[PDB]
Amino acid sequence: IKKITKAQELIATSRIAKAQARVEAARPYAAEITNMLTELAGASALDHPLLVERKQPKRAGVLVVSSDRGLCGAYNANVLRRAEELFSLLRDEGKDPVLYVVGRKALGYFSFRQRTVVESWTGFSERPTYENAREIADTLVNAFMAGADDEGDDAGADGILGVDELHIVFTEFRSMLSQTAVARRAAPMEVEYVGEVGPRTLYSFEPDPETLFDALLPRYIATRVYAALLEAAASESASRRRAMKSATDNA
Amino acid sequence: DLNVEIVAVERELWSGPATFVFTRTTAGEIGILPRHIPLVAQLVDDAMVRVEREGEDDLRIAVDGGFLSVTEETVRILVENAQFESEIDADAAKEDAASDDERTAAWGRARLRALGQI
Amino acid sequence: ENAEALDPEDLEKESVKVRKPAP
Amino acid sequence: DLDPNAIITAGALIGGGLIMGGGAIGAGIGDGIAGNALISGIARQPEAQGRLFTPFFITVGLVEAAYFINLAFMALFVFATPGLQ
Amino acid sequence: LDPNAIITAGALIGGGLIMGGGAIGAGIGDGIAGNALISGIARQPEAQGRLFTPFFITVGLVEAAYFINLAFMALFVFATPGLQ
Amino acid sequence: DLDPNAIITAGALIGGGLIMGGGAIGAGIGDGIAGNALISGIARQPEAQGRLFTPFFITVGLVEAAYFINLAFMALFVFATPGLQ
Amino acid sequence: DLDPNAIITAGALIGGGLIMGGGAIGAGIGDGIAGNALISGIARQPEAQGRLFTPFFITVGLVEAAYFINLAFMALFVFATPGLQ
Amino acid sequence: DLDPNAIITAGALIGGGLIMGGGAIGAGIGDGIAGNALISGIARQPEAQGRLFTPFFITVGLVEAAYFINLAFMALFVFATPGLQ
Amino acid sequence: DLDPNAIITAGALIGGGLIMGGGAIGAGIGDGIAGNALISGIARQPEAQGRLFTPFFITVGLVEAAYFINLAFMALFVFATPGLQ
Amino acid sequence: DLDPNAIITAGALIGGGLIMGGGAIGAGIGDGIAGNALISGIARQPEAQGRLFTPFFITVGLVEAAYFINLAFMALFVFATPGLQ
Amino acid sequence: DLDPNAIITAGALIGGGLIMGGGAIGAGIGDGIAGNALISGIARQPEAQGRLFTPFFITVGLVEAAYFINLAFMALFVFATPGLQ
Amino acid sequence: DLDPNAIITAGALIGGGLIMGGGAIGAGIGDGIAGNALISGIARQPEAQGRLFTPFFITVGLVEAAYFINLAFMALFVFATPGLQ
Repeated sequence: IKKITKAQELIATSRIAKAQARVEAARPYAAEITNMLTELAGASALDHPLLVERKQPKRAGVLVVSSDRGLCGAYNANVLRRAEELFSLLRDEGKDPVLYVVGRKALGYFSFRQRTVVESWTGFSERPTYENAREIADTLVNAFMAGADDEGDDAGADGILGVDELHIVFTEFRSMLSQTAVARRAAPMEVEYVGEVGPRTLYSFEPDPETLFDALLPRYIATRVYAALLEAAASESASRRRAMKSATDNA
Repeated sequence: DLNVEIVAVERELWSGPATFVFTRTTAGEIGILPRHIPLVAQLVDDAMVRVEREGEDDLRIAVDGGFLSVTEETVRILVENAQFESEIDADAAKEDAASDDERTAAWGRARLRALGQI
Repeated sequence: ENAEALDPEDLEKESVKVRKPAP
Repeated sequence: DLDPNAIITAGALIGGGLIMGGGAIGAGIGDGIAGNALISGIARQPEAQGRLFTPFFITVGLVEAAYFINLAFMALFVFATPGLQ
Repeated sequence: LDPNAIITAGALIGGGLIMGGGAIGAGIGDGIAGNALISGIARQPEAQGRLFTPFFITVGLVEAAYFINLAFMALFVFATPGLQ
Repeated sequence: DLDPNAIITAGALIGGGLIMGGGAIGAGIGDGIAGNALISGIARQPEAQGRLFTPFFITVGLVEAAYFINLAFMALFVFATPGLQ
Repeated sequence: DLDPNAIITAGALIGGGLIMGGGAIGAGIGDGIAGNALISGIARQPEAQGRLFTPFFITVGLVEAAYFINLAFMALFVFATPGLQ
Repeated sequence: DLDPNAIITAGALIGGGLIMGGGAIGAGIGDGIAGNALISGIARQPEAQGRLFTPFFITVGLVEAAYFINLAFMALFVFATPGLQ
Repeated sequence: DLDPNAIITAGALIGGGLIMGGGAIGAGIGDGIAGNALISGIARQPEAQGRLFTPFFITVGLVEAAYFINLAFMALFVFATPGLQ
Repeated sequence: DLDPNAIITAGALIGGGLIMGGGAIGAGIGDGIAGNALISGIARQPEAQGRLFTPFFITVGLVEAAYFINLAFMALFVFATPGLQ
Repeated sequence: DLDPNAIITAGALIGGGLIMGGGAIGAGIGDGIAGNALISGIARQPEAQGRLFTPFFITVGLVEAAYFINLAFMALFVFATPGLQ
Repeated sequence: DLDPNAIITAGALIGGGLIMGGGAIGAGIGDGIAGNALISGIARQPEAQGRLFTPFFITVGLVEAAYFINLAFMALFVFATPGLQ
């Protein structure tokens, strides 16, 4: 037991190194796509359905990112407590949570709570790839779009009952010592008008800014979901390292 | 000379000087020389990027989910995925091309275009 | 379980920066 | 006194000159515009050329038709002048 | 000077003007409409089927004017008004 | 002995020819331009088609009017020539 | 020994024909261009329907103006011919 | 013997017709192009509705200028014909 | 007994009318095109207005120049007729 | 008693001048438009140059034809005048 | 009887008027188009101005030449008239 | 009874004026369009400037040629008039 926990601690240290490397590798593309999105938003009309809040919100998708392995000490517990807080806030605002899950631990938790999970993805929590994030973001965005024509409890012309909001509840890797579960509204996105300062030479948009913005917003959402998954993987590795250190101390 | 940077979602793939950059945006085929005007475009689904350098064979990259950003100093291709010509496998590209899934067929066509089989 | 509601301030919202004057 | 045929022939020649001048203006400019479309399309889409020549030679057809129709009537003006005495 | 000769020369010049203007309009309008059609087909290979409807509408107008001129050009030369 | 009516009629025929030349040029080119806009718009997105015929038929209405008014006046020139004596 | 009024009327008819031909060309082509702008704008931005009419009506408002002004002067040329005698 | 004043007045009338034809063509087409620019700008950038009327009124201001200048000279050609006997 | 000066004056008046017609067409259309560019530039980049007037004034400066040059010669055609007998 | 051949030759010369003027306008503007397409295509993608000459020249052909065809008839107007007595 | 030189001078004046009208149309429209290109380029890129004046001056140089040659030849038509006896 | 050579020369001068007017219009507008393409291409793709001169000079070559051909046939008309007696 003691030897196993010590070995797991060292392996978790190596995994933390790998996860931090992955986050750093992902950073440049995120920065560049954010810059392009800012340019297109400055050039295009800010009226995308992903960018406009639905009136009378009545459903909110929530993606809870958890781990597959339970050797992490309180990582899943903190994530699920934050998810419960977000559910309470959504109910207070009058919205029904529509639950999506990443990882088996949250699946078991919500199965015990007997809360229906619309869709779940498992098996990649430790080393998530961009394809998993793209699939998750595509499902979430499709659900968000399906909610445009929904009223009350009727799916409308879609035939699919969507959601009016998208939130992500994952563990943010603040540092090696601190990893805090956070809730982030992935959609609808708000517009933060920063002071203009760049404007001396115009960008050329092919074919036109509106279609470029239309195509790039879903990609931005997928990129942010991928970043959240990477942060969750790093946080899970850190918390597993801490849990194994504590177990070795106990043993 | 212009600085090309092919950057994938997961990692930065390639970076370096180049004399010419050819690709296929949604508007149409585009060629970029050093002092091209600032530009933002979306690459076609089966886009291929050719990077002609100085004293070296031009790179041929199959690109999946591409965007192009030309700036006064740098030309950047943001790709969901990309494969250099050497890394591509001809038989798999042929098989994937013209499959039921549109994205798989586009990826196969991009790999074939990079190989030169077009 | 009647869990405490998350503070709306604590919730972080994704935003799209625009280098434009405020409307 | 002037021969009526002379005045009629001068009028016919001027009329046919107008026929052909207008026809040439229209043909040249319309063909240039259609060719501009074709050249731009081929530049942006090299593999589209084969199909692009279908709507092109349709347009050119129309653009040509008028011209040659005018030409025909020009031949009617000068070679077999209507109303010639 | 026979008045009929003067009237016929004037009619021929007028018909020349009519048909020259008609040809200019027809050629340039057909060229512009065909430019639109060719560019649309180039961008959208499948749109051809849906594009030939407005195209032939546009032509249907442009060409019509030309032939309307053809209706009157003949009137000028073959049945000259006020020929006396 | 030149007839005043002959000179006036030749002038009227030339004037009506000018009127129709100008009207046909304007109508043809305006229709071509409006139709180019319509075709490009419909190519951009089919659903706009139904609505796009509203402005288009306005433009044609403005253009065709300029044509047909001219036509009317050309009749006045050729059939009931003002100042014919 | 021609009748001066005959020559004056022929010149006036030719001048009025030129006036109306130029007016028709300008009106048709300007209306076509303005309608192209309007049609494209409505195609891309359907919500622009109400917004685009006011500039359009200004544009056409100028274009037609010239046309009609020309038309007015054509009448002066044809009916109340200056210098008639 | 033709009356010399008749010939001069006919020439002046044709000259005025040419002046008006050219002025109308230029004014109509220039106004159409400027209004096309204005409509397109108001379409892409609705916020510019009031900001594009300064350049626009400049463009039109130039265009109309020529037209009206032509008109003035045409008024000289027909009402006070230079070179009259 | 045709007056040589009368025929020369009619020819001069027609030529001056042609000069004005061409000058007005060129000035109007060129100014319209330059103003289209200026309006599009201002709409696309609000804060460029100032700089955009440096090239615009050049373009107009060229276009108008031709117009006014024509004007001069038209005066030379109508007020001091070359070759007048 | 004016020579009939003199009037016929003058009319033929005017008609040929109209033919060549219209042909020159059409050819110049159409070639300008085609070359504009070629230059824009090369600017967008320089290496496309080689493949853009085939359509370009085709277009040029379809344009030049009109002009040159007109030229031929102009010769037939002024060298072997139809209807000459 | 009448002086032939008067007829030749009237024809020369009409021809010079045509020459200058065509030259002015070409100059104005071509300069407007080139200036439109220049203004759009500067609007997109302020620093581009420095270099955009190089091709622009070439384009203008090619257009102005076409204009000025006409002027020169017009001076030949009206001042030293060929065919004048 | 005017001299036939006088009428022939007047017609030749009018035809040459028409030829030069058409040639000037075509050359000016075609050169302007090609230069607009060149300026826009140099603005967009400054490093390709040299490569853009090869097509441009071709386009100009195809335009100016026609113009000078017109020139060649105008001089003829006014210096060796076909059919002159």
